[PDB]
Amino acid sequence: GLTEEQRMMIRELMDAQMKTFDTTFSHFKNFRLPGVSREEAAKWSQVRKDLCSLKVSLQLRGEDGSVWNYKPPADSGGKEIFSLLPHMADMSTYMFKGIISFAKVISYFRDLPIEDQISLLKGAAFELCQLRFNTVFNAETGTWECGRLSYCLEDFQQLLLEPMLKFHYMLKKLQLHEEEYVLMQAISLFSPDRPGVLQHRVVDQLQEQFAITLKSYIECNRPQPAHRFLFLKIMAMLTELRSINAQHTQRLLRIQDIHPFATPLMQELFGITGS
Amino acid sequence: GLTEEQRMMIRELMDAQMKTFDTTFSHFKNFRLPGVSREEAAKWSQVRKDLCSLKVSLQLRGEDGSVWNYKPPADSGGKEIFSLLPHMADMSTYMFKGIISFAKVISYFRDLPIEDQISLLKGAAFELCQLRFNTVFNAETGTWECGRLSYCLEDFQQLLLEPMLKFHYMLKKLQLHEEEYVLMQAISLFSPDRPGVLQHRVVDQLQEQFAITLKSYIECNRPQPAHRFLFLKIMAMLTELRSINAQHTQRLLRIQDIHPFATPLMQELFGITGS
Repeated sequence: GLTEEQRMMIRELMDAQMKTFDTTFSHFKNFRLPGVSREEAAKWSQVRKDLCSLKVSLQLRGEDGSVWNYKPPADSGGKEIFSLLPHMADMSTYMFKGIISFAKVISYFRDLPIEDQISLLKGAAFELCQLRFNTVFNAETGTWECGRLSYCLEDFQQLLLEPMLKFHYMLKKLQLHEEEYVLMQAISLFSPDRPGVLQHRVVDQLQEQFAITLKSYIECNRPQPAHRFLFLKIMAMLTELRSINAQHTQRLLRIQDIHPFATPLMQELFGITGS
Repeated sequence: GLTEEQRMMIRELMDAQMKTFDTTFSHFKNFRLPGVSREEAAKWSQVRKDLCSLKVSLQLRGEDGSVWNYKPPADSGGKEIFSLLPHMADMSTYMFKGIISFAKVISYFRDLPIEDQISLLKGAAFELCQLRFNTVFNAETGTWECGRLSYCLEDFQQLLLEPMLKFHYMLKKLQLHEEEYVLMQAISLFSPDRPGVLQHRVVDQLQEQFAITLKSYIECNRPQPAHRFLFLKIMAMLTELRSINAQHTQRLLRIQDIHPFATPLMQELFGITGS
């Protein structure tokens, strides 16, 4: 079974998740909404391809019972493709704060040197955000249900070609427990190979314990023949999520280069100096 | 056939309509939108009944191709029933300006004394607004198509019980010409019996000429057995519209009494002194 140290480990992660994950998105407010050469040319063609990869409609359920719903414009070769960026930036900023709060609560993260905490956060923040959003993703309707907010994917099997969307569908299919999600966040956060990490003899030993715990958890609570190699499937997903993380980092920097949108917190995380 | 003076008459009304009716609602902007005792008690019960009589959903077509759509809240015994009032006030204010511009262009209206112009406008502005909105009303879908804006009625035959809605459906059924609409506006505007009218020996003779012209127009351009007594049907509608005008005046004053919403122009037209 799980050792004591492993039980303590899961308990603290679950506790950090409980304190820092606003699953109802109640405190996400004041967000913005869509209003009512040769080198540069190739930049826009790539930027355009970057944005049309994930098109979502947007719904606001009001506390009174009212419903606002937004349908995005079609690509007509203009700046209409940038309409949902300020809102998306506000949502990700809100999520980043939750992730940062998640890390700071954890003892294994507190005891790390401050320069490594920042390095680890910069490298895994996006990955932890995606892991948290998978928990509220509805694979039956292709919708991220975020409290009063919904993000429904726009119209089939060709949508599953986008690596980000394929990841959410495949991860949802595994039907993970809350403990297994928060362990994935831990393993991703304590990746010893983010750019700038110093105490990576320490971080690597920490990450190995989180993986061992996850493997031990599955073996104790999942005897079904449908959950064989589940641990290895999860670890393969984390590797894919890291790939997706690198893909999106380049996407954002290209978009930001021709059409600024990143919030101060986003700039800090993605190393933008503002100069 | 039509006399010369009658031809001149229709020409000037059509010209005034062409200049002051923004049928595409292009210049209607900066409007507000729904956000994201024993005596008083009976006041609210009446006010609540006044508001639920005409419930509409609201659509914004963006110039980029985007679509915002708003579903109103259900009546839950709170101030949620006042959500669409600021927007409605901005639309009616925009319409009133069009009607005022319509009147000032007309020579028969210019030559009236200034104290009678105000009196006539205060008494007929709402009626002329309704006449203009009937021209953009879609009876097949129960929707007022106002350029990039739509106002669709909320879900049957019981909706036809509301006098305002019954008026729009019945007037639309007559399939009037543009000339016949603008003549209805004239007859309504030059009603000699608005409160405060002085030169009503003059206004009455003016109104009679507009009616005679309308009757003459129909007899010259509508020989079909389906348009028999059409003139009399129209005149009966104008009488009903006057009734509806009085009904809505009381509605507004009750709502305004417990929940202020009227714009400065609306206050001026409905005699509110701001004191």
